[PDB]
Amino acid sequence: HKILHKLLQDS
Amino acid sequence: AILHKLLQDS
Amino acid sequence: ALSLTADQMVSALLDAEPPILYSSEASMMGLLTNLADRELVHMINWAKRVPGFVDLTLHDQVHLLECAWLEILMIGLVWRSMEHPGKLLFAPNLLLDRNQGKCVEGMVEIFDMLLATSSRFRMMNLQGEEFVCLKSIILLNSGVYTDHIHRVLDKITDTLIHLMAKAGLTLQQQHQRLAQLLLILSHIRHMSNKGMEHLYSMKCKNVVPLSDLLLEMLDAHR
Amino acid sequence: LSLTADQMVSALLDAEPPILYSEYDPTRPFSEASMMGLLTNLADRELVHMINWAKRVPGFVDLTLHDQVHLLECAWLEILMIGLVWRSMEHPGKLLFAPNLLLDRNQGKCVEGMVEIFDMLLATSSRFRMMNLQGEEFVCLKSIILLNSGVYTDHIHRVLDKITDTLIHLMAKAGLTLQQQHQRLAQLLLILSHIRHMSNKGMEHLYSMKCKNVVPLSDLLLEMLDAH
Ligand SMILES: C[C@]12CC[C@@H]3c4ccc(O)cc4CC[C@H]3[C@@H]1CC[C@@H]2O
Ligand SMILES: C[C@]12CC[C@@H]3c4ccc(O)cc4CC[C@H]3[C@@H]1CC[C@@H]2O
Repeated sequence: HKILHKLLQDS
Repeated sequence: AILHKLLQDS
Repeated sequence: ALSLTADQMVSALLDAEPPILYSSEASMMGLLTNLADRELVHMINWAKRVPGFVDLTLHDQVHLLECAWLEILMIGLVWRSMEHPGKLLFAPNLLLDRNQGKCVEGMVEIFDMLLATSSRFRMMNLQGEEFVCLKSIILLNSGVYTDHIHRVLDKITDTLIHLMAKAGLTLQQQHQRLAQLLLILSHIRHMSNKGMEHLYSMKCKNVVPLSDLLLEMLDAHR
Repeated sequence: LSLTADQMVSALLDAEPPILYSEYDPTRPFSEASMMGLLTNLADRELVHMINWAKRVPGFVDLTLHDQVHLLECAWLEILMIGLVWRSMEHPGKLLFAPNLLLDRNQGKCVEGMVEIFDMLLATSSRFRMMNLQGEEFVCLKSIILLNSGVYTDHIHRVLDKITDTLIHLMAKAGLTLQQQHQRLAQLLLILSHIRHMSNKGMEHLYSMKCKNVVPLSDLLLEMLDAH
């Protein structure tokens, strides 16, 4: 999955 | 430009 | 121009409306660009009838039309297509469904955006009187950052609000609907910029002959 | 949807990201590559803050991750640009990318095709100044961009309606007449068409730089760019 998809979670 | 002429002739 | 009432503004814009013209990868682009070229000549006449526009210098008129021409073509297309879910009514004898966009490289993405806009028009129940106000705003706004123009723009806002009040909307509903309508202009801008990128690509690839007028309009966007 | 106008404003003001510094190095002259490097390095750091700001915009975290991704992918450069234009308001003729990176149009010429975009950004800053755009209006506009730009690609529209009520509330509270309220609302929202245009041109420019190997872009930027 897109890196944005990940950043929307971590935090 | 043709645009100019169209405007003038309109 | 700044003297017209709301009703007179609506009447003038309704009176000024252009006519609806008639219509492989090469042949489809050929039909579309041929249509666009003929529509452009009528657009110039329509622009001259938008109140305030002829007050501008020739230089400023040219600039506004060069900026806005594809936005104007597109909002007209979207309007014509409103009552035809899933299709784009380019002309009464060229009603194209979504999958025929695939006939041209990179086109179906643009077809999809246009269809979504038409779908938005439907869900808002956009009225003809509102549509002509929006088309006028596009003409006067799109190249304007590049005072009397801003006064005319305020008048068209007044006219939109008048139409909503006449239709029975509450003050709160008027402001919300005004916002909804104006936000769609951001989407129309997006579509025009993508369409311009596409048209430029087709020209470079020699897939279709383009008229002198179209070539001029295209190269205004560098 | 429960939030009042004043609560909406407070929420948005509270969520505001910080102003970051660039990695500007005054020991060397600019090159096309080094300026693009500065600007894209800045964008990249801003993006991480943008992602966390978005999560604090009312209604955004209720969306699926896919929808959140899509809206941010659509609007990220519009949001960077309106932020830039806002920062630059009190600096006529200049763009305040960062407090240690304040550029005029001549410095935009350093990068091929960039000065045209500087010129548009500068004109938008001038328009904000002419309108006397307020901070509370700015944050409403920025949230509208996030929620609107990719929305056509009901919950979202209800939040957008709430932000409209909020803009009108701010204008009424500032003493604008009823007619002045809908006129200003229109003026502000028409700015969003111009911001969209600049974003589209900025995206084309960035793609151009990437395709010419002018600047190494972060994986995040490559993907944000690729979504377009
Ligand atoms: C410009 C294109 C051909 C002309 C098309 C047209 C042609 C006529 C018209 O009334 C509207 C539109 C909108 C979409 C345009 C197309 C988008 C991409 C394509 O290059
Ligand atoms: C995207 C570009 C680099 C990143 C720039 C930036 C970087 C940071 C920022 O806060 C705002 C902007 C707006 C203009 C952007 C530029 C426009 C063209 C260039 O490629």
